[PDB]
Amino acid sequence: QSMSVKGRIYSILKQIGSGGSSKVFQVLNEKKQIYAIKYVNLEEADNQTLDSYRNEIAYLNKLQQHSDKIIRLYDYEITDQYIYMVMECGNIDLNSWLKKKKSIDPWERKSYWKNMLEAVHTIHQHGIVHSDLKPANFLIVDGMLKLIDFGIANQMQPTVNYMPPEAIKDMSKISPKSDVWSLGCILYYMTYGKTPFQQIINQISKLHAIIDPNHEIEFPDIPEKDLQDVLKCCLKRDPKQRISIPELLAHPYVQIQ
Ligand SMILES: CCOc1cc(-c2nncn2C)ccc1Nc1ncc2cc(C)nc(NCC(C)(C)C)c2n1
Repeated sequence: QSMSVKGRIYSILKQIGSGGSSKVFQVLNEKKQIYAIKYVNLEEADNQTLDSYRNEIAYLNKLQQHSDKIIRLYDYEITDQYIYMVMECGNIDLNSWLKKKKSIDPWERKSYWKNMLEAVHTIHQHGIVHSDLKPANFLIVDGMLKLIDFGIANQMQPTVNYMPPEAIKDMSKISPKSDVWSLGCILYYMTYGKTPFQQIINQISKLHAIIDPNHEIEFPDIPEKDLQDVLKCCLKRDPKQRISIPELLAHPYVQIQ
């Protein structure tokens, strides 16, 4: 019902999600201001998993200054038993919002796409490749999309649909082009209401369809135009032929209108 971080006291209202050892809570400080606290239990954690939480917290701190499209971290407490992270509170995650919302506005979709690109470009500049991008990694904070995690530490829950073909074939990798494919799948969902390989239920057959070059991804005609070109450029199976993020930021879809 109550917890202490550094010196400040916070009162728990409700739980948002869990990730094995991790937990996210909606809190309030002494001045009745809303915040989000991530609690990580380290009692069962090993030397490899401990260093992965140490690495993601360090990058979250450094990248605060570099972009406003990355979640805000205010303070943290790290001991041998736990981790407490005082972060900003979002309205909803992108996945929970996408499932509830039927039709999406084209001006809202265009705005969200630019936000995702800005956030993923920042981590790439610092040599980070997420490699597990999905809508749940993005948070809606006052009509703006912010990136929650960097994929260094372990994931959380409140799918193989966003996996690039090169990851499956690698059984010396990978490149920032892998995140471009995953981002493309999120945009394809915001455009057609389904992921490029959602139709296949059998996971063995679905994985074969992603790597198969003869398998043609469906691109139905829509009033937009530059949007259809982005989708075809992001969803290219060859990463060397796939579009880059600096190129995407200069594309007519992102710059014109
Ligand atoms: C006050 C409203 O709070 C939320 C309600 C919903 C939600 N609405 N319907 C369903 N859900 C889950 C979703 C998100 C938030 N805000 C939030 N803020 C800050 C957050 C920080 C972190 C590190 N992880 C969150 N979330 C984890 C998840 C993606 C795994 C959920 C965070 N979540």
